[PDB]
Amino acid sequence: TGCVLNKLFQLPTPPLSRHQLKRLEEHRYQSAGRSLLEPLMQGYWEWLVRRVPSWIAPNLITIIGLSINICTTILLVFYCPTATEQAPLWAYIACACGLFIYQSLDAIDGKQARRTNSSSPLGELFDHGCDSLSTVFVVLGTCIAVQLGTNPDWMFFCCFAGTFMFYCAHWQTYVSGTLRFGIIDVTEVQIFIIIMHLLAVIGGPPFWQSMIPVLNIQMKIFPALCTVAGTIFSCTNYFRVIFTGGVGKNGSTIAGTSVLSPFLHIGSVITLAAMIYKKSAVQLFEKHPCLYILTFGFVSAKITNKLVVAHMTKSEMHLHDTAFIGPALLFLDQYFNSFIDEYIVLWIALVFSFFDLIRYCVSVCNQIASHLHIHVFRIK
Amino acid sequence: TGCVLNKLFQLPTPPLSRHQLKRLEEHRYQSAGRSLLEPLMQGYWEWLVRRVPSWIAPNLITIIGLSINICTTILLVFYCPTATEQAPLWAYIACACGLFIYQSLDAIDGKQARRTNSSSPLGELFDHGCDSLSTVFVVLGTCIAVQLGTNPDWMFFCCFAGTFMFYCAHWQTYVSGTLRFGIIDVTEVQIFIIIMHLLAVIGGPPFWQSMIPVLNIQMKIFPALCTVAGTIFSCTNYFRVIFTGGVGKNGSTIAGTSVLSPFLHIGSVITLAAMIYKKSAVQLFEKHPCLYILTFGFVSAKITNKLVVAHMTKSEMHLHDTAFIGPALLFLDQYFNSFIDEYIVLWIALVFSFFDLIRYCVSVCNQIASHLHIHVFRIK
Ligand SMILES: CCCCCCCC/C=C/CCCCCCCC(=O)O[C@@H](COC(=O)CCCCCCCCCCCCCCC)COP(=O)([O-])OCC[N+](C)(C)C
Ligand SMILES: CCCCCCCC/C=C/CCCCCCCC(=O)O[C@@H](COC(=O)CCCCCCCCCCCCCCC)COP(=O)([O-])OCC[N+](C)(C)C
Ligand SMILES: [Mg+2]
Ligand SMILES: [Mg+2]
Ligand SMILES: [Mg+2]
Ligand SMILES: [Mg+2]
Repeated sequence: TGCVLNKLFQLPTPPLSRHQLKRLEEHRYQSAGRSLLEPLMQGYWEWLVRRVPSWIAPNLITIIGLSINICTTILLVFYCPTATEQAPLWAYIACACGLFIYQSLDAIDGKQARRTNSSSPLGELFDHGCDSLSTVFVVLGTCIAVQLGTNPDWMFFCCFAGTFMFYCAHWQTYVSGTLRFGIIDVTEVQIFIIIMHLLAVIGGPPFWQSMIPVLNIQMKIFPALCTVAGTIFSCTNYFRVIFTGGVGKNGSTIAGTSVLSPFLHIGSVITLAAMIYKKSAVQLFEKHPCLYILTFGFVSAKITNKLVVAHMTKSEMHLHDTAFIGPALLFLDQYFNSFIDEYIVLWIALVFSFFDLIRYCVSVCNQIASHLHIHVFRIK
Repeated sequence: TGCVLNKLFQLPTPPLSRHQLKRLEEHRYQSAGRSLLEPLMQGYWEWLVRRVPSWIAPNLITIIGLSINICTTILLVFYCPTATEQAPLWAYIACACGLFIYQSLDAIDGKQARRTNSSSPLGELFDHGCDSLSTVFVVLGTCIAVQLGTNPDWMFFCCFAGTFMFYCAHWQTYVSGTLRFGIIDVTEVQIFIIIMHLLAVIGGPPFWQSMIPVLNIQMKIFPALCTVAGTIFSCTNYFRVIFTGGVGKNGSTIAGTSVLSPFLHIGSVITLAAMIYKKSAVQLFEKHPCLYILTFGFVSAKITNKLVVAHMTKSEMHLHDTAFIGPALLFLDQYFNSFIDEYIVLWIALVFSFFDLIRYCVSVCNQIASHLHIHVFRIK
């Protein structure tokens, strides 16, 4: 049983060459910046990390957070598959508490890693790889909490904008070699989403459906407008650095590739999602938005994880990836006038994309661990 | 002017690494077999090659043949763009004479190369690369000569079957390391096509439209049926060797890749052509068959040329290639309910695919020539 499962979760050929592997050992973490709310939260996270026993490995801490976040959001998706129903109030509380636990466990893992001298490139790759999956669930859970499914175009834009900003942060890191935090960053966004779930508990759908008298727009559209405002601010900071901050030869990226090369990958993901949405004869996204977001979210998360790998290995990005097979199944089916029900194809695309993501992640983590002679979830 | 044109016909990165280049020098031509009509034709070709002066380089001989073949077929396409009209009789004669000149010039180039001690890997790569382009024009010219445009499904099958058999011959060479000639091969097929053009001169459309009394099928369908019969025979010889003749480790190909890997490339070409045909709302192939065959013919010829390169460099085949961009343009347009007229897109796809083919061929030939310090069309 263990032999068949192990063969299932690794690709037949190793994804990284030995030369990238050697170059990965030379990586040194560099960040430059400070968010607005981080210094107040620093005292809590410094207190919290001291209470954690020294035998818990970093990669085990992050995955506990993600599992809590996944389970609470999947339960919420189970209650509200079209994002139009009202869930029991405790489900939003569970997501609110789950995200708070996630944020607290995430922010202490690198501090714990330093305290126990277990900082390693596996931990850094695993963290950003875990953050990439969690972000998909955060934007989906938020959209359910605000019932954004009644306005699919706003739901489509906001969910894919959030994944694109998170991708752009790693794109900025791929260009400049340094993770740069803005004035409004992950800390403020996550805290705002936690507070938003409690107003959804207190006021429900009637509160969210009320009209803002001065603008004659529904208040429910305001977080989506906040997402627009956030997108301009976040893109402006990243793109200034994208055009001026290339550390490679002749101002290229650190890998020596064109500064526009990551755009093609995330652009293809967003474009495929937009074509399949606007061409669907059965209005697949409007009837099944959570299932749709999860399908393309796993595709987007993997493409982000390849960018993290491309950063960590100082390698080019190949546009051709198996992650696009799932969207292509949806794409080919809709091309033949939906000969199979797109809902069935979407489930097929979901299951494939999930397993393909898991197969990649397990194979990369095991390969790095075998090279460094460390265990992923246990400190020696 | 020369600098801008030179930048246009080469890719920014060299298509072959130095290690493939070194391995290319170790290649030694091996063939095993004899066609039925070749020994009678051998005396003519041995006589003909002795009349050629020793200063004409091999690669210059092949390209003169191809240019004659291209010009006569393109003129025929110009007179009969839907393959339903009747051309002047001299145009079929010109194609008949042009193909006869082609065959005679092709068959003597390697004999001339041996006589002048100018045999080189550039010549072998250029030859099969030239044969791959010529075959597309031969099947198209044949279909015009027999007016197969009145039965598009037969026209589609026969043209793509011929390209697939030619691909399969190189696939067989990629598997077994040796070019193997059948009892019915290129010599018999080309001579049969030459004779067929003269009956089209003598009898015209009324002859070709006459019914075969015993079968109650039109006689015009018989060459297409001959193409079916030829396909079974040719595939049977190639596929027996494909399953038993792998010289690589554990019976794999000589490059160590799966024996099914070339199938995906030619399969994708044939499948894309079939999807675009059956989905076209304007019946693009039925109104414009020659333009359609030329578009996908250049795509197919390039994919064949990559297989020759993959053979000559002992390398794997990458499925991702720029050759598919042109078909994808047709494919994306038809997906959006033909927002642009597919005929305009087909011209765009033709021009792109032609230039992309020419760019690849010029870049590969110049790269090999620079490494071997030889000139492509001149003997020192
Ligand atoms: C709700 C209000 C709307 C807009 C408000 C303004 C938003 C625009 C502003 C933001 C600009 C900054 C870019 C965004 C974050 C990327 C930063 C990054 O590198 O990732 C981080 C991970 O990320 C996570 O922790 C997971 C993401 C959680 C929420 C999802 C973010 C998408 C935005 C959702 C919004 C739309 C959803 C709403 C639905 C309609 C880096 O992780 P780390 O640094 O290794 O972690 C430990 C270190 N730490 C302590 C420093 C963290
Ligand atoms: C018309 C009757 C229908 C069917 C009849 C039976 C067909 C089935 C049987 C054939 C089985 C054999 C496979 C086919 C040939 C591949 C061999 C190869 O390696 O390529 C050769 C090149 O090829 C050329 O010279 C160009 C091709 C010319 C005609 C196109 C062939 C496609 C079939 C069109 C038919 C459909 C079109 C009709 C439209 C309806 C190798 O070149 P070479 O060896 O380096 O050249 C010099 C050496 N030489 C002297 C040895 C040559
Ligand atoms: Mg963290
Ligand atoms: Mg993190
Ligand atoms: Mg020849
Ligand atoms: Mg030849």
